[PDB]
Amino acid sequence: TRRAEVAGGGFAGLTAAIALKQNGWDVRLHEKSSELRAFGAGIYLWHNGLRVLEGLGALDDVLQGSHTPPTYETWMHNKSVSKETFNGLPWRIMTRSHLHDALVNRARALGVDISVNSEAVAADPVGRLTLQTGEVLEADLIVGADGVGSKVRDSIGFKQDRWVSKDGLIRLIVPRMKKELGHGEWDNTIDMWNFWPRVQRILYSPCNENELYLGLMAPAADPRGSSVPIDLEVWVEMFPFLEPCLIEAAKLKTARYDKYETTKLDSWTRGKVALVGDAAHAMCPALAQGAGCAMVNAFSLSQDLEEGSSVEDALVAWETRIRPITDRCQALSGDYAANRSLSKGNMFTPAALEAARYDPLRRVYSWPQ
Ligand SMILES: Cc1cc2nc3c(=O)[nH]c(=O)nc-3n(C[C@H](O)[C@H](O)[C@H](O)COP(=O)(O)OP(=O)(O)OC[C@H]3O[C@@H](n4cnc5c(N)ncnc54)[C@H](O)[C@@H]3O)c2cc1C
Ligand SMILES: Cc1ncc(C(=O)O)cc1O
Repeated sequence: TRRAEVAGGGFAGLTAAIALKQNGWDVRLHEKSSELRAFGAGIYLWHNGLRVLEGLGALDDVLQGSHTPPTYETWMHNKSVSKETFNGLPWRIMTRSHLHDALVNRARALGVDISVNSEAVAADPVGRLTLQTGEVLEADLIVGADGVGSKVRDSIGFKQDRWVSKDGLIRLIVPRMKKELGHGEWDNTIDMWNFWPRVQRILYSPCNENELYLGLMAPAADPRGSSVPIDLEVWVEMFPFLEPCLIEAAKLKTARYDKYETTKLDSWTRGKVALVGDAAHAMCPALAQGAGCAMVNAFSLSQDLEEGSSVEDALVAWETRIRPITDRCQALSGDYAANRSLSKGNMFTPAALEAARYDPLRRVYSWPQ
């Protein structure tokens, strides 16, 4: 009976744990936090990620209570510039905790051993995981899913391309306030861009009949637009049609202005150690594939470990097989971000939807564009 130690309780670690447990592995997941939770307010999942949920036996709990907008619409200075539906390509919007809970309940129903207040501080390719307390654990597989700043990764030393975004955003969950919004298509995802009179953007994303996921984006150099709690006035001014929701968002005293970083490594494996999720490939959010690829990769890792080969060879086989999809997605998303391509609309092209089109279960590309 094989034993795996997963460091990190995020979407990647939870995905890895569940997939491994389903294949007969004895698995223990380590979460440094005192409780299992997810941050970031809301999240978009596509066909590729939805398929992972199916393979994990956690799709039903996710679909129930999540939302698929009639269309993905883009605005530039309040003028609708595009409405995209991706030719039937499945996608979904939900609060992060809704997705996190589905994964945690499944992990528990499976008998995955989850340890809170357990922080991994080092990993040995020979198959050993060291915790912050000094306690050393041995296993046949060590999974580094501890996000950006991954101690598992840095304890081993990987060649890393790092970049940090100077600009960030404020992500919040507020009431739909649908009736107060009056006439409109308020069930759609609406990416509201603006460069004049100021650079302010709001990604409007309904999660269900009760919750709305908002992303208020302004330059870090904007003292008003980047402030938290939100400077109500500055947002209502350029997004008056959302005052009802903005008024509610202004009451959230814990809102935060988050920046992000991207990560590209020369490799994702070392001996019996495999890096997954942000720890291995954090990317720009343009294509909304950060978690999608993380879940695909974590799930794919379990598949390669079912070939009858050594864990070491399975890991290199895993990277070689699945990595290209993430590299291209990460590269394209970076290009979109730098050129602000999404502001033009109709940018979810076949190339952009490549990762989303991938079906990890059958290991083929579906929903052609
Ligand atoms: C602004 C923004 C918007 C985004 N929108 C989307 C989207 O719409 N759709 C999408 O798919 N992706 C999106 N992403 C990307 C997505 O958030 C990430 O790819 C994903 O959540 C991270 O996966 P993870 O589980 O590896 O990381 P984490 O999310 O942080 O995994 C690590 C977890 O392990 C714990 N941990 C950390 N260190 C240790 C340690 N040393 N020992 C034990 N535990 C530890 C932490 O508590 C943490 O929760 C977005 C990213 C940004 C920045
Ligand atoms: C879902 C999503 N899409 C695009 C961005 C971006 O910052 O360009 C952020 C998102 O959460």
